[PDB]
Amino acid sequence: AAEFFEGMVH
Amino acid sequence: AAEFFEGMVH
Amino acid sequence: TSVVTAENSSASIATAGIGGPPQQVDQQETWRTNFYYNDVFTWSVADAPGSILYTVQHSPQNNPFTAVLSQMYAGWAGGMQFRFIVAGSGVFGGRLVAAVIPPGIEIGPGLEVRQFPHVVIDARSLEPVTITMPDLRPNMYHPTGDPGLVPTLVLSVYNNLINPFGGSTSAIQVTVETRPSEDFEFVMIRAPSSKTVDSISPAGLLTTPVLTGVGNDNRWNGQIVGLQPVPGGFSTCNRHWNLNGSTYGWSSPRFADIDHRRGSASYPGNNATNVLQFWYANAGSAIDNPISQVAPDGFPDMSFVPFNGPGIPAAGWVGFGAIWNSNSGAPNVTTVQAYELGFATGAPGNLQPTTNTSGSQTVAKSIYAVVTGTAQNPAGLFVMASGVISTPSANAITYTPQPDRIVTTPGTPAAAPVGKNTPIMFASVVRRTGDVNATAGSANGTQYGTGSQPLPVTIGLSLNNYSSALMPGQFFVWQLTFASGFMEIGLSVDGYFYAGTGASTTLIDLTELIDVRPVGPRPSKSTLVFNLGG
Amino acid sequence: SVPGTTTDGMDPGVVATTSVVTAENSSASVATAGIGGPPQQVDQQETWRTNFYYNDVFTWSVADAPGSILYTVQHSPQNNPFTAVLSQMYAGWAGGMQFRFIVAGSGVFGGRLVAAVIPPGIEIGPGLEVRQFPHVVIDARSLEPVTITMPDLRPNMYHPTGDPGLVPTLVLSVYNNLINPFGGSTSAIQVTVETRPSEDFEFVMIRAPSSKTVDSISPAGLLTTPVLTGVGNDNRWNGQIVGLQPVPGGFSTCNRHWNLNGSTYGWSSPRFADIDHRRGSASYPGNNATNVLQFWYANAGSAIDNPISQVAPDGFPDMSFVPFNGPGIPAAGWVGFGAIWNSNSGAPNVTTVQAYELGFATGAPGNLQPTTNTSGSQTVAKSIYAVVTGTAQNPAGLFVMASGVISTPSANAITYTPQPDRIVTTPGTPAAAPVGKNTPIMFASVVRRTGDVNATAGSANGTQYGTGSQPLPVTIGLSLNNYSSALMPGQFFVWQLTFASGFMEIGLSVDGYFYAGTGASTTLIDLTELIDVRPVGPRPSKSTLVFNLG
Amino acid sequence: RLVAAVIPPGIEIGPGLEVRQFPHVVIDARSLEPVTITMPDLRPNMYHPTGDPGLVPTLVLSVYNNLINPFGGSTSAIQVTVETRPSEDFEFVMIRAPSSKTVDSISPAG
Amino acid sequence: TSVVTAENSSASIATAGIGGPPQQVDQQETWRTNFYYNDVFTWSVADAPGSILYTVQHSPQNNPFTAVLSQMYAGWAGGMQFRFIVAGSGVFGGRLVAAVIPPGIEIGPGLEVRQFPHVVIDARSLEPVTITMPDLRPNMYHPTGDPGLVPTLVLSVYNNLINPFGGSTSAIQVTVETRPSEDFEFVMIRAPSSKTVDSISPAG
Amino acid sequence: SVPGTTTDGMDPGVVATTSVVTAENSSASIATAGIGGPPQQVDQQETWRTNFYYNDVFTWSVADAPGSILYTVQHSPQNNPFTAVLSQMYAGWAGGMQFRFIVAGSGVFGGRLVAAVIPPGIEIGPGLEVRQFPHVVIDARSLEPVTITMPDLRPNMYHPTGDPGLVPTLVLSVYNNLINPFGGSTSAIQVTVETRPSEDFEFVMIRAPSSKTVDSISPAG
Amino acid sequence: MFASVVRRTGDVNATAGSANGTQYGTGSQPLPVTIGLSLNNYSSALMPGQFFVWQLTFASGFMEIGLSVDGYFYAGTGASTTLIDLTELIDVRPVGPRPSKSTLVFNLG
Repeated sequence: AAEFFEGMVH
Repeated sequence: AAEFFEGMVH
Repeated sequence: TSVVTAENSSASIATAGIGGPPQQVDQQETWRTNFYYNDVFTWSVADAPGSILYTVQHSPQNNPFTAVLSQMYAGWAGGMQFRFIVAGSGVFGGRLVAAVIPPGIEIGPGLEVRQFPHVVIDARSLEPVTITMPDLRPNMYHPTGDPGLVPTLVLSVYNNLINPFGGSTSAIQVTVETRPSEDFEFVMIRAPSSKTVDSISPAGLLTTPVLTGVGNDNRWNGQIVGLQPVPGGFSTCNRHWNLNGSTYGWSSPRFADIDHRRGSASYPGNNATNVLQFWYANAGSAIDNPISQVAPDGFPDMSFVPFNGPGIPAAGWVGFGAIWNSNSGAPNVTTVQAYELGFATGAPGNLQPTTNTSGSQTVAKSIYAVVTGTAQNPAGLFVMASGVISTPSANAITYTPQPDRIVTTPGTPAAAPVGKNTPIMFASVVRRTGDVNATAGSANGTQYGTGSQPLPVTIGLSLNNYSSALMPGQFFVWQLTFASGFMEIGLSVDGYFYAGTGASTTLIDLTELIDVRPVGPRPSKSTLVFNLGG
Repeated sequence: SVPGTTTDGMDPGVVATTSVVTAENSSASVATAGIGGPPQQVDQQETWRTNFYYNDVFTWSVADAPGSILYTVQHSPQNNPFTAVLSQMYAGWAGGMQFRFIVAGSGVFGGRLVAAVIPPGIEIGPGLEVRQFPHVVIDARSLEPVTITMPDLRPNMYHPTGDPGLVPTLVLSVYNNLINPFGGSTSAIQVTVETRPSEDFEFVMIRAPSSKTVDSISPAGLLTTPVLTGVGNDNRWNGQIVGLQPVPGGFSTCNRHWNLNGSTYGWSSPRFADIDHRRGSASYPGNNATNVLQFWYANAGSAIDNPISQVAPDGFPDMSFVPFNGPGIPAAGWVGFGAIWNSNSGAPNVTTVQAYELGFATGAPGNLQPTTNTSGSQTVAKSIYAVVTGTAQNPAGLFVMASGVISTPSANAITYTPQPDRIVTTPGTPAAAPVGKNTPIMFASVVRRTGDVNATAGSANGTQYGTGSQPLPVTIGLSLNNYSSALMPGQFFVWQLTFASGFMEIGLSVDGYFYAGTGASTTLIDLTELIDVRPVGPRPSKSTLVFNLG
Repeated sequence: RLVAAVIPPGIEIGPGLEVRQFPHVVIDARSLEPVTITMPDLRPNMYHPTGDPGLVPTLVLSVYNNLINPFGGSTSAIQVTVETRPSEDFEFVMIRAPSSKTVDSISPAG
Repeated sequence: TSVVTAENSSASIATAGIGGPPQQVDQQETWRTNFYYNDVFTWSVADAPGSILYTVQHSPQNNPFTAVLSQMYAGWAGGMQFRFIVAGSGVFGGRLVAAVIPPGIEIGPGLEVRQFPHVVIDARSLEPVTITMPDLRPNMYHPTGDPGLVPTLVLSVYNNLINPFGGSTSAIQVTVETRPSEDFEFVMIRAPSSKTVDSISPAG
Repeated sequence: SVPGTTTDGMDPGVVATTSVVTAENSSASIATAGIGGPPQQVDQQETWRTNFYYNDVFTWSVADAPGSILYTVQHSPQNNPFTAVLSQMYAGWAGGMQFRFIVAGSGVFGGRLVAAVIPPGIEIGPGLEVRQFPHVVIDARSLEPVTITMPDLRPNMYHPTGDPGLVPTLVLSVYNNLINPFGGSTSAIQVTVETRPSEDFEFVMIRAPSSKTVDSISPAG
Repeated sequence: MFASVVRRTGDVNATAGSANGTQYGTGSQPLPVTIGLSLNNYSSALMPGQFFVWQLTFASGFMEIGLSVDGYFYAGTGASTTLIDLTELIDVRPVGPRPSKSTLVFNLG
């Protein structure tokens, strides 16, 4: 779940 | 043989 | 060379990860960096401001290379870029608008495209104009098979087209080209032999040899050599299939035989020597035909010609056949002759031609003398389905049948001229009895036999269903290329063929025809081109 | 780890390299193929090029002698489904491919197979010995898959899609015989082939989708599902095909036949229009011209108006004339409705419209004999019924409809018409020969008869079957397109018909004849429950086509 | 041998579906331990409502090669048993009253 | 003045070394830097869309100076640049497409030039339009006498020509000009009196 | 860890030795073939030397008594497809050969075979007792191939190409009867033989190919 | 021996497969074999008591033939008198010298 928002932020 | 690939790489 | 990305591209990449990693995403690929041809449409001088000229939905079929690559992937996401090229001239004037419409809004006459974010296209611009359509979707990806909601690109008229020079030219062609965006991708590879449900199209039924090679009509098995237009309209329903899986009449498309079993027989004259045999039966007694009970298979659909004595009647349907008795019957030896078939009424008294199928009666009167004449109540005919046309002298009478002579059933639709478009009728070279050697050379003009549609087409269309392949109100259009000219042909949803010749009655010869090419579904208000070599 | 009995989609198994996978081959393949531009579809993370996908299947029998080929492919992008999808939108390729084999056997069997890669210039034929090439031997008891890599060895810089040039070939044959120690009914196993592109495979030029090419497309599109269970006729009569019947020994029918190359076996352009002639004598026997039998004959060579060959008029039946005399009608043969017409801008005669029997006679107008050869013969026609007026002029002609029937006196059983001992032969033809267990096949249909008008497929005596060589949609699809490179001589293009309770495979050779694995039986196979047709590919003629009928 | 693959939504399941040209796993008839594969959630929604889930994938098992009995006779059949277990990311989300849309309005199993 | 090189130029130079060192390769030469006249063709009001108006194969005879220099060399390799000049008028309308076709594809009525990589040419454009044809060959070089397989440049009609004024004028002339690319070269000098087999022409 | 069900084209399997394979044989053979000059065609990385290639196949049934002869081969460079081509340009040869056997059976059969090398001067035929030579016994249930080597036991210093002289012979016989415990119609298996030159095979003296041709040596063509 | 279709004086039209029967005449050796045997010498190729063996393959089965020092041809068939068809022959491969008291394999299937 954290990787999804991390990728969209990055 | 080596000079041919060396020239194409360079 | 710069590549354009969409405004929603970062959210589009992340939410499509439910389909896995992206596939076919390489920005240096040659199928992705160049623009390629998609479609073409027409801008006319008679278009009011605010009218819609072009409408396309977001799909991977608006590109020749994403349509090939979609045969092996169950899913897509991303945007797509469009480009517009006006043919134009420096003496014209008028503008156009193009905008992307979000899902949930109607596309129709009340749409105000000029208050969306738009681009303006000039009627005399040389450089093309570009617009990008993003993927505005309520889903995570678009599965191939059931995509969902998509945006729509709409082209409308800003200011109407003006030609201050005067007549002749009144229409402009606009070409659309397409390359994908940077954020387009595929997901989830699949078998290419799987669901083969691709927009069924009536484009593969009319190819090249169909018209400059093999190919016949529904009345004769003769080579189609020329098309002839007829102004006013006509009606034919013998072997005529429309775009649904249905037809109105008998005679399935094969020229095999004409066979009936029950029907009365008689002959005039008190002597059984050198008479004309007369066989007649009413309509409604074709039990052996599984399609229609009106007539046996292969019966002609023209009317009778009232003649008497030893004179050969003009036109009509004559065929080589015989009579045969019932009760496991063998045909009689001494009666084989050419017989003239058709529809009449009031037999064996006053024989009159009739227009309608209902209330009529099939007849068969021999044109040449036969030594024996029977009078048995059970009788039938065994006639070859291919025949000729009788003539008194050789000459050149007219094309047969006339549009008024064709017998039609109740409930048949009629062909009508829409605008300058006029229904056409395919012709062929046939033999006659006034001159057996009907060489297409000297010694007067040759006889032309005219049917409705190419038998080949009927064969390839009777299997499939074309209900959603052509929207009603349009034609499926082909473009015929000659050596020193070109032409345009239509096909309605009702099974007829049209051309924009206007009110002319001149034959067009398919001798210097080279090839055909499909165009697509086009509206009937647009006039088909007639730029021939003359 | 997985315990050998389950395999992943990205798992090759064991790796078998014979002698042709070298580093200098790959280094010369990558560097030289840059003449087409930068490479396309090159990304070693995509799903289409990391997994193995289904290509083929074949069977291995106990009765297969050592040295017999079970599987062969040329080097092509058609051996993988996704490269076959992508090759319609590119115009050039280079690189190699990988082939994964899974044997579906048990640990009780015995026997070995052998695989090799052949250089481009060697002819693949009967004298090829693949065990004297560098090879690899695979046991029949193997559990894990075995992967063989075929490289790209080429004399040109790249392979154009319309003209690849010289390619290598992968051959898999029998090393030692298959052995089942229990015997009995189980005597065959199956091997499945998967494919995956190699790491050095690429495309170059983008081109347009569905562009035309200088080579030829595969002959799969002409034979679809409505051709058998619907529309589609014969070559001699316009009637729908109903069944399928083999012949023992073979035949030769050369009237409307087209080869794989674009060429015709003489006259009769393929359309059932008419029969017309302008020169030919007419006569009648007896001293009286009343209730007689007309007699027309002309030599072979008088057909000036035929644009193909001068030997016969257009649309003539290729039947030998059965001689008859008297009121007794002939058996079988070809009879059509017709009339007579005179020359020098002449109208047809009214008083003589009757059905005539058509054929070729020898020694007319004396003793008439049947003939098998068309060269040095004379076409003939004589009436079967009595007409009231005869003509005796030297210039005369015919006017006969192209659709015809059969004339029979008794019409209870008769015999399928025509027989192979009755079909005539033009000079310069190749004849059918049954290779393997495969036999020549002739399509059956229903044609009316003169003895009974109502020739319905049902009760009231058994029906009669007319036999024609190839379907008329098929002949149309070969009269224009040339297939010199679509199928190599020595093999055939095989389809796969699927019935409601079984399946059979039918072939099509370069000679235009159809083959089925019937063996020594003459039973009519009715095509009524047939549903769909799926093409297979090019299969060698020594292999046996399946005949699973319930 | 047998063959198993996961079919994405939007594809018709029936005869003529070619399983061996998907990413697949091959399982031998002589396997003694069980084999487990996982079907993930390939969906175009953000969750599946209970009344109306939407599009779902399908698991299909087919025949790779023919079953062979080298002895031959009357014994030609075997049996395969399927069992099920939730994966590590299966969950429910929004609680509701059981006196809402009942179990007789969702599926006609009862 | 900028000179354009081909996309495949580095592989084209190296594989032509089987013919020896490159000859006549000097980028400041006046026969190489300027465009010169090649040919002319006609665009008519009676041409249907999709019709082919111009077709040329890759050859050292589509330039007046590489044709003179090919009398003393047995071999060539490299690309070539084309330019199109429409005579035109401001009262006309219609577009054209030009694309390079790879070897192995037919040139005929079924060719869809508008789905290749192309350029668009207007009927009233004043500045010329330029397209480059690379040397896409299955050989190492092209020997003079028997070259092999070459690409082909095809000009077609996008939208048909329109004259709204009326009669008289119904045809436009288009002029083609050519200069070679940066990667073009010759190899293997030969006697100029040798094989004199040059396209025999009924012009003299 | 590759299994035994897949065999590679360079793989010999289990090497089965016999007392006729000695080191002094090899040293004497090389040192006495040195009178033809340096050895020719002895590059060890060539493809024609490293791989096995097909020679023959024979059948073993249950009705064959012990002592029955199933396969014989005489020592020659005509047993390999590539040393027969290379003999057209040389006038002498010396050295040995390796023979690889693959038995196509299952784990339910029984029975054994026997192989031995016969020195020159001994008549090969029925009544030749193989089990009283130095021999190797091979089971019918073997999965990997078995390779034995036939050395060069000659009374000359090299073999001239037209006239080689006396050569040894490899004979394979039946040790025990083949057994099928089920019984029925399935009573036969097949064995395949392949060949490869050994490490000391060489040619010596080059000559013109337009000398004594290939039609004067053997009547094979 | 080697069989051949030879015409007869009672019916000169008769060929192979005719309805009146097929006439055969036999010879000991094929003509290219005896032409090649008179140009070369093969003393150092076969000991007395050996055969030179060829393998002949067919569409279904395969058989072996052998050549003695005396110039005769042999096949291991026992006491059968049936003609071998030799129509569907595919390939011929040499084998080499073998002992004369060894059965040549003969199975057509």
